[PDB]
Amino acid sequence: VQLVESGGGLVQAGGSLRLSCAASGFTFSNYVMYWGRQAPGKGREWVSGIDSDGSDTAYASSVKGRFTISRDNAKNTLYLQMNNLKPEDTALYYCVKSKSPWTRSEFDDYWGQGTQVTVSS
Amino acid sequence: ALGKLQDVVNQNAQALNTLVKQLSSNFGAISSVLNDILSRLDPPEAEVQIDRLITGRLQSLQTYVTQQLIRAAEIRASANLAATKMSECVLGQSKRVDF
Amino acid sequence: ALGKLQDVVNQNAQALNTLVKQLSSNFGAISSVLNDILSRLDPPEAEVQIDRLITGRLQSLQTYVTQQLIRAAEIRASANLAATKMSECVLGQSKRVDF
Amino acid sequence: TECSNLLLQYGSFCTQLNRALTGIAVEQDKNTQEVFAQVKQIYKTPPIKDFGGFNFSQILPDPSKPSKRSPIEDLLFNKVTQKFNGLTVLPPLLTDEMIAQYTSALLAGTITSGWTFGAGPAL
Amino acid sequence: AYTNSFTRGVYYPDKVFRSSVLHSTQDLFLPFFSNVTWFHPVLPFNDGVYFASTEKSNIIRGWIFGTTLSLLIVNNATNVVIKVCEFQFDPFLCTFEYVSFKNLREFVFKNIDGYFKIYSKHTPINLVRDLPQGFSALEPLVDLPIGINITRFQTLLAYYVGYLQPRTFLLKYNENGTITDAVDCALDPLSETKCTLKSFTVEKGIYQTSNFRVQPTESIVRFPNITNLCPFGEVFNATRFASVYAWNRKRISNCVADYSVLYNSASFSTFKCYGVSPTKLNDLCFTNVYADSFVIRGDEVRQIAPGQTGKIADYNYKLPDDFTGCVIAWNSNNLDSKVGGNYNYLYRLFRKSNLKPFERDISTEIYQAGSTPCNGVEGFNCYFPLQSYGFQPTNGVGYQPYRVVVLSFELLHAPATVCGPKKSTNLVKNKCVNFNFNGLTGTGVLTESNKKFLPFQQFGRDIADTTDAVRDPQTLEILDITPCSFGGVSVITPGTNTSNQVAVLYQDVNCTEVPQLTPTWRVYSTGSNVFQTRAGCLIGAEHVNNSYECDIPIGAGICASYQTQSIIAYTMSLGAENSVAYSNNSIAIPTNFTISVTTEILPVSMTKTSVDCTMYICGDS
Amino acid sequence: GVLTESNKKFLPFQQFGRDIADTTDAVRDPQTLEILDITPCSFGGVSVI
Amino acid sequence: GTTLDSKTQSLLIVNNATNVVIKVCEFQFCNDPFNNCTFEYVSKNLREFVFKNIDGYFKIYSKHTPINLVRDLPQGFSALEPLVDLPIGINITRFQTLL
Repeated sequence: VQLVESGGGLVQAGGSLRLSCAASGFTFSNYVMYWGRQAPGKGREWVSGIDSDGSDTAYASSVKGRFTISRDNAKNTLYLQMNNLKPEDTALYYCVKSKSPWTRSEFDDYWGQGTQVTVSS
Repeated sequence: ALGKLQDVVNQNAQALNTLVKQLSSNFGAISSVLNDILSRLDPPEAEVQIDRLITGRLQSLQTYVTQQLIRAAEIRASANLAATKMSECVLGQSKRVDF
Repeated sequence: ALGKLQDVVNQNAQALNTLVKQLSSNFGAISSVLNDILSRLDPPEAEVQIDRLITGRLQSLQTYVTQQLIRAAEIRASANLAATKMSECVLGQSKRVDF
Repeated sequence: TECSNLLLQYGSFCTQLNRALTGIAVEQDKNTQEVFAQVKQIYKTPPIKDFGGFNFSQILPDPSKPSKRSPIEDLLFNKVTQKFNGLTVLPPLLTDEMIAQYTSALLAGTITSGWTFGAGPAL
Repeated sequence: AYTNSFTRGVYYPDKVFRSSVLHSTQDLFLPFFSNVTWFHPVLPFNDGVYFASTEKSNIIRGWIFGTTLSLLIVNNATNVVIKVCEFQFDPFLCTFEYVSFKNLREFVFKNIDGYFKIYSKHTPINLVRDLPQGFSALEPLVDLPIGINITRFQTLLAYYVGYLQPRTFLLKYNENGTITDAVDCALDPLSETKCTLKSFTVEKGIYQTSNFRVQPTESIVRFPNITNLCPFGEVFNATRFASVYAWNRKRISNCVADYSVLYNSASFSTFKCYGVSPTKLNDLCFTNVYADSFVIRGDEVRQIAPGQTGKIADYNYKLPDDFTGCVIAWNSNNLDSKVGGNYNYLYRLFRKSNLKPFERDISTEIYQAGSTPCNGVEGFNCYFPLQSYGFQPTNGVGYQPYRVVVLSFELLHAPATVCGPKKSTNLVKNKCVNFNFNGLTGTGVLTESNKKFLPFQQFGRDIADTTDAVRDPQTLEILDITPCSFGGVSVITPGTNTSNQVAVLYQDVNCTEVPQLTPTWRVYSTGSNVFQTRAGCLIGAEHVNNSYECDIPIGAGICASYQTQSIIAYTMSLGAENSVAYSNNSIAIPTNFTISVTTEILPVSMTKTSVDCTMYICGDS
Repeated sequence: GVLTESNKKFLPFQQFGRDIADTTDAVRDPQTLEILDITPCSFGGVSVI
Repeated sequence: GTTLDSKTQSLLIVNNATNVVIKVCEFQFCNDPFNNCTFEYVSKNLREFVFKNIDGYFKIYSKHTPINLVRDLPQGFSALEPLVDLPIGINITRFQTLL
């Protein structure tokens, strides 16, 4: 299966960034993709989840009320719009394939390329 | 003495109590209650469980209907014979031996 | 006056129509068009949809055949009664009251 | 409701089954009508049971009992002896009192007019 | 203003030809006999609109649709312009630009799936101040798939506005292919009967049309009045987790358990709920919850799951194939690892056999690997039953310590001390309500009981293995569950050739439990024409005290006929009375006779059919 | 199936007809603007005497 | 318990001083009786009890009835309700009673 993520960069407080990744080797409409970040040298975390349809969205308690999650099934793209961004969010962000379809349990069998996100003033 | 009427009543009692008792089988799912499936899963897989209960209960109801339809023919033959007996023994004197 | 002859045609036509209508039900699958599932889905996934349609269609054919077998028995009983009425009312004079 | 929508995708099996059971239930009244409604009228016996020594008292209806039944029909009724999940029991079109009335009429016809009423006017 | 749209708004459902057929279409149409608005103004666009306007000098030009008053359709002297643009609209008189009382115009506007459909029809009229009486179909005119959302509209300029609602119609396609008539299937019982037998004529008789179920008036939740939150933090935000071969089992009870606290906590790298969907735990109730806590490398975390195989699954800690709960694992590299390699965490690696599920082993006897008895000899041919860990944060991430908890609970039909956050409601009885006790969702009528439960039983059960008796989780009273009253709906109809009147039979109900298009349906719901029989509630027939031959059979010795005209309900009569003048010396003899020819009709044969297996099931595939 | 001419008159907006069992019987050709009947490709049983 | 010593865990039920004590501490028992722990629910009359070992559970069914008879189990029938299911997580192969 092939995953390359797009987006990320130096972001100041209140800033926005868009992350996208395609899935090939399977149509990707059925599977659910989560957003995962690991601060360097620390544990991995679950940032947000999307339902297979797109109707149901879940977020970590940390990012509730601040982040916007959206994905497009037709060109196989998952997006993340982030608001109230801060140096607190600095981490490497992963879009993952959850290996399974039409289910809401949150964990990933696979891990994508990831993005280097640097947050500074 | 009244074996036939009681047998008909009893064959109606069972095969119907059997149908009711068949409403509580898993047929391969987690539970025999639709709500127990409904109150415990998201539709993408509560659908699979409900589908298995649907197939099981559909086979059960179809089998019951078929058995009832067959028993109906037996009762109908008996009722036609009873009407013939009424017309020929009650409304006349028969010359049929042992009828 | 001719309800007894008409209802046989009505029931048989209705049963054939229902058997045809069941060809247009997805039976809990993606769709009822075999060429479409074979067209939009790969062999491993299309096989399960085809198999579910096969089960539903086979069950519908089975229920039609069973209902025809049950109805044919009643028609045969009526044919036997009609043959008896012919042999005992037309080819002879009957003494059986109300026959 | 999810089960109902899934069921709607299995064609019209449910309609077929409901129709089949309805046909059975309607046949169960045709059977009784054919067996018992063999006579146009409802004959009544004379008040005094002077039939030349034949005492039909054990088969004729009894005015005293509230069901107007004969003793043998009483024994037949005695010797022969609910929760709902979509199940229903329809009531028979002809009540047991009406079956008793039909049987009384046939018995009165046989006793008073021979087999003459089975082919025409009671004689 | 208002008016009555007798029979309008019928449009060809699709571009498909049909002949001499009576179709059944479920789609958005305008219900017949509907109160619709009369105009000589901003108007909403709910799902569809029936626009009908009477004019002679074209005092109207077109329409404006949209939400943020958007597309313009107009008709000037000769041609018409269609386009969606950002205009300088109170109007008075780009993606696409399709610029192309005697006279009456009916228009149907629908935008479904983003496709905008217009249906139209014109007809001559010599009438005033009233909707004409008649039937006419609205052909499609042009389909424009703009793909924009619309909420309200307003015309460009008398007229009428009607709105389309989800309805099913019996349409009548003639030999020429034009809809000359239709049936509003929900208007009245007679129309529903005409729907069941797909014809506009219904012969005399009794017909079963639908099923009638009393509906839940309200919703009731009864949950325990306990308040203290379950000490989930003490399990998770604890001090340290025990070595896996001695996994601590800590029970949770008598506490309201919010699970959104675990969901919002975004430090969990694997949260997969096995026996239940995670998003429904906050409404369920649980008997008891066991939290099994221990530390395992990320590669070997996969061993902790129902129905799997592995060293930790067989020798240390086994989750059964029918496990009920959720498995939580997260990284704790910072708090569960030493610099030089921590070995405080240990596991069992040299055992004589496997373990049954939820079995802890603290055996301390030397394991044997050779064929000789160990006799306390450590070294060759005899291993120590345990194995050690190497914990340095400098390895691959698969080797880091993971505090893993299994929130195992029995979801049995039991006292269920644990529950989720759900607000109990007052208990109402004797009414069909959608109740909820401890997660036992269902609907029915709850009444007091004369039963006695054992002091540990939680609820009764019927022969069908369905709940029919419960004890209140807050007051310990036995409640009786009876399913809400229901039955079949039968229409007592004299033939349509005779009259349009109908009577309604409700099967197996009491005439009080019966309370529907009100202007038509409700008339057959009240009044002094409601009769209760042994077959159920009969509505629409008069219970006369005479008796006649059975004309339409109701049941239990009741027949209903159309007499004077109205419908009567009578206890059927078997036949005329008689008393043959029997005597010991009196005989009667015929003096004449009759030759009467009668008829008997007997079915003999039926059509011979033959259906192909492959052609019917698979066809050409 | 097999396509032949017919004489049924479609309404101008109508594109293809059906039967009492809602199965394709007629189609209105796109370019020639005619009405065509569609009939099942012949099938039968084979009996040996 | 499996071994009745400090090596393996050993459930213990006692009625003394108007109080029942249920430890899982692997106590040291002498061969004629009359450490690490897990839990302590420290709280003729024919007594009847049922014990069994389920996953992590030890079920204690019980029933008490007034009797006046000696030398055997009495006749009659009486059902044994449950009283508790102790959440004990041990493997058991043998046991012993206490007077």
